Amino acid sequence: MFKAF
Amino acid sequence: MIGLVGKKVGMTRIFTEDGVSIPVTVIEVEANRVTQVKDLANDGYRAIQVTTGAKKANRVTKPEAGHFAKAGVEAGRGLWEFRLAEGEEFTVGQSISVELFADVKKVDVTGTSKGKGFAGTVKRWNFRTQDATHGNSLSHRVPGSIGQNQTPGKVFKGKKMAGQMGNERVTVQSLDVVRVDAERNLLLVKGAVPGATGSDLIVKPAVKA
Amino acid sequence: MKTFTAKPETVKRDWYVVDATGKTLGRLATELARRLRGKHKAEYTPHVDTGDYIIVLNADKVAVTGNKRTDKVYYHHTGHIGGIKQATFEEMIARRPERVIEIAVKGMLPKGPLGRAMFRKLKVYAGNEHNHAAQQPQVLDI
Amino acid sequence: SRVAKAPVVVPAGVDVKINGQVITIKGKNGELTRTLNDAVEVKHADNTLTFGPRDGYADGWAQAGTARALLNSMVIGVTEGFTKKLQLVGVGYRAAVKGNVINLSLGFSHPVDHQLPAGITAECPTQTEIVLKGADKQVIGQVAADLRAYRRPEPYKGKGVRYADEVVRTKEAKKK
Amino acid sequence: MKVRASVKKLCRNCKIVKRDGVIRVICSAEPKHKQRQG
RNA sequence: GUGAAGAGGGAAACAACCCAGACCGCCAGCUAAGGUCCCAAAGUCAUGGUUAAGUGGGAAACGAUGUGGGAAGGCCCAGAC
RNA sequence: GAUGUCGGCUCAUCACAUCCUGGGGCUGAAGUAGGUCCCAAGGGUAUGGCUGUUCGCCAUUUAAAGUGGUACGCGAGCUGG
RNA sequence: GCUGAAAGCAUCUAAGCACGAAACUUGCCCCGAGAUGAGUUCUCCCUGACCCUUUAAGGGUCCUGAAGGAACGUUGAAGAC
Ligand SMILES: [Mg+2]
Ligand SMILES: [Mg+2]
Ligand SMILES: [Mg+2]
Ligand SMILES: [Mg+2]
Ligand SMILES: [Mg+2]
Ligand SMILES: [Mg+2]
Ligand SMILES: [Mg+2]
Ligand SMILES: [Mg+2]
Ligand SMILES: [Mg+2]
Ligand SMILES: [Mg+2]
Ligand SMILES: [Zn+2]
Repeated sequence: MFKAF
Repeated sequence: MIGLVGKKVGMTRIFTEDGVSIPVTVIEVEANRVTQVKDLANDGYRAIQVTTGAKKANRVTKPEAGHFAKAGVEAGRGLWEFRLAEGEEFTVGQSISVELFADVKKVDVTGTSKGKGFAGTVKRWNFRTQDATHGNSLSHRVPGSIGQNQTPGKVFKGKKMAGQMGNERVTVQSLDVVRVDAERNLLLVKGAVPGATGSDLIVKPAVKA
Repeated sequence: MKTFTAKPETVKRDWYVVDATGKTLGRLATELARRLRGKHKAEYTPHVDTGDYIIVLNADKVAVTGNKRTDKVYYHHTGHIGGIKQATFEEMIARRPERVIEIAVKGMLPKGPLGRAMFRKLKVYAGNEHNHAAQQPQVLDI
Repeated sequence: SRVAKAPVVVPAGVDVKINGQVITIKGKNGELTRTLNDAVEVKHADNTLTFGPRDGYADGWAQAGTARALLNSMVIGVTEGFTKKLQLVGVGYRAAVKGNVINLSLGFSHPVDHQLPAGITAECPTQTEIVLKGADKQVIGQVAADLRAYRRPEPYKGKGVRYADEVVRTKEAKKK
Repeated sequence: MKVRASVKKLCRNCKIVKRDGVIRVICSAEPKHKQRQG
C-alpha cells in the first residue's frame, strides 16, 4: 500500500 | 562464382620464415561431384547442385538413391547448390577439386554456428548487468524495462529478449587463403570459421572482392 | 412470396479479358469491381459471389491523370516499429506493375470473407499474353 | 508568338523529311532528328518551314515558338557546325586531346578524362584552350558545361575553365 | 541564397522567375540578391 | 432550441448540431436533411464556365509577369514596345 | 469502493526545430578556420569531482558529447538517496 | 546546368535533355511458399477381388501394407521439454 501525500 | 563444400577439420597454426604466426582453419574439401545442373529453360535459374563425401548405402533412401543414379555419382553427405555466372558451365557427374581456389586470394565461408541453447539477454545481446549489491533484489541480470507505459501500451516487434542463441547459418567474409594443398584436398584459411569441428562448411570466392 | 436469392452452387460464371492499355486506373478499377462483385447481373445477391472472372492484360500500361504518376505514394507498414515504407506510382510500375491494379480493385471490393473471395477471381498480367486460353475468355471492352 | 510566325528557310544542300511529328534534317555537316510534340504544327508546303499551333492545345502558340527556334538552329547545325571555345586560366592548367577524349590538368591529384559524345569533335590549338565543334546545339553546350564544371572560375583570381567569351567578375580579398 | 517569405526585386537587374512552383529572384549583377520563397 | 426524459435518418465514428417525435404488424409507395464512380441504395445526368494546385481534403500578415473576367488610361503604321 | 512520487539503474522507441559525419547557396569566403541559411534522421551522439538531485559548476576527453515526445518513457523490472 | 519559347531580348522549364548526398530502391548478411496468391525442379512407391442402395468425389467385407515415416534402443561440440 503506497501513499501520495 | 562457384564454390565447394568442405568439412571443418579444426584449427592450426602456420609459421612463416619472417617469424609471423598465421592462425588458419583446416578445411577438408574432397572431390565435389555435380549431381544436377539447373537450366533457365527448365528451372528459371542457372545453378549446379553438388554432393561431397560418401554415406553408407544402407541408410540411403530409395528416392535419394534414384537421384544420384541419374547423374552416375556416388551418394554423398548431402546436396548443395551454387548459382552460375554468365560464362560458367558444368556437366552432370563432373568432379570439382580444391584447385578451383588456387587463383583465389579471399573466400567466403558459411556454416552453422555452435549452439548455445537458451541464452539470456546478457549473453545474447550484451545487455549490461544491474548492480550486484546496493539493495538489488533478484534483478542482477534480468532484462529490465521493456516498454514505455500506456502510450504504446505494448512491446515493439524485434525487442531484444532471451531466447535461442547460435545453431544458425553464419557467414564470415574476406578470409585470406593462406594455402591450397590439392594433393591432400585441403584448404587453409586465415582466422576462425563458424561451427564446431567436423561440421559441414561451404566455401565461396569473396563476393566483397 | 419469398424474394429470390442466388445460390452459390448454381451461379453461372463466365470469363472475360480486359486490355488495360491506356485506361485510367481508377475508372477501370470501378468497372472491374462492379463486374467482380456481380452488380451487373440481374441475379445480384449481396451475400453470394455472383461476379465473373476477369483477366487484365498490359497492367503496366495504365495511365494516371495529372502529376500523380510521380506524386501517388503507396504506404504500407511492415509491423515493426519504424517500418513505414513508401513507393511512388512509377516505382510500383517498375517493380511489380500488377500491384497497382490489384491494390486499386481491392480497395473498391467489399471487406470480409466474401470480398476476399471476389478478389480471387481477378487475374492481372503485366504482359500482353495470358495462359488461360483454356478458359476461352470473351473480349470485354471496358 | 513572334518567333513562331517567322518561317524557317531550307536552302539548297539541306534535305528535310516530315513523317507525322518526327522531322529530320540532313546536310553536309551531319544528320539530325527530333520528335516534335502534338501541340505544334509544322508544314513544308514551300521552300520554307512554317509553324503554327494545332487546334485544341492551349500551349500551342508558346510551344510553337520553341519548335521554330530548335529547327532554326537544327538547320544551321547541318549547314554550319556550332562552335564553342573554352579557355583555361591557371599556373599549371593544361589540356590535351587524344581524339574523342580530352585530358586536362587542373591542380588535382588525379588525371581528368572526359569522353565526348559521338556527334561532337574537339580540338586543342593551345594547351590552355580547347575548341569544340558539333552539329546539334544541345550537346555542344552541354559538353562545354561539363568541362567548365570541373573547375569553375574562382571569384578571387578567375582561374579555372571558362568560356572564351565569358566575363569573370573578379573580387578583391578581404583586406587585413 | 536567402530563403524568406517576402521575395522582391532589390535592384534594376534582379528578375523574378518561376522554376518548380517556387518564386525565386535571380540577379546577374550581385549574387547576394538571389532569393527563393520558403 | 435540443439533451436530460427522445428512438429513427444525416454529419465516417460523435447525449446537446441538421432532418424528424417510435401504439403494433407488412418483402407497398412518396419525401426531409443528406446524397447518387466503387466500398454503399441512387446521374460516370444534360448545359455554360473556372481550377492544374490532388487546390478541393487545415492555418495569417505578407510576397509573386500563375490563370479567367470587367471597366478605363499612356503610347502606336506621322513607325510604338 | 486508489492511476505509487523526484533522481539514479536497466532497457528503450519516435519527431527533426541537426550536435557530429554527408550535399549545397551567400559570405565583410585569399588559404587554414569560421559566420549565416538550405537539403539531409543512415549511423553515431564522454568519463569523472561536488550535490538525493534533474540542472549546474569544475577537471580531462571527443568527429560530436544535439533538442524534444513517449503517464516531465520505464518501481506487477531494480533501487529508495 | 544545357537548349528554349510564352514575352523578337532575357530566362534551368512550359516541350525536351544533363549532373547532384551517409536519406530512398538495390548491392552485402539472415529468416522466408500458412506467399491459403500455400509456387518450381529431380527422383521414389502403389497397376487385386468383390458386395449393398439413400446410385454417389457413396458405404462395407476380404486380400494387400509399397516408397516412406514413426516408435524403441546407443547417443551428439543439438537441446528446458
Ligand atoms: Mg525484499
Ligand atoms: Mg541478490
Ligand atoms: Mg510499470
Ligand atoms: Mg491500441
Ligand atoms: Mg437526472
Ligand atoms: Mg477501481
Ligand atoms: Mg541506404
Ligand atoms: Mg555529470
Ligand atoms: Mg515518469
Ligand atoms: Mg529516505
Ligand atoms: Zn540585383
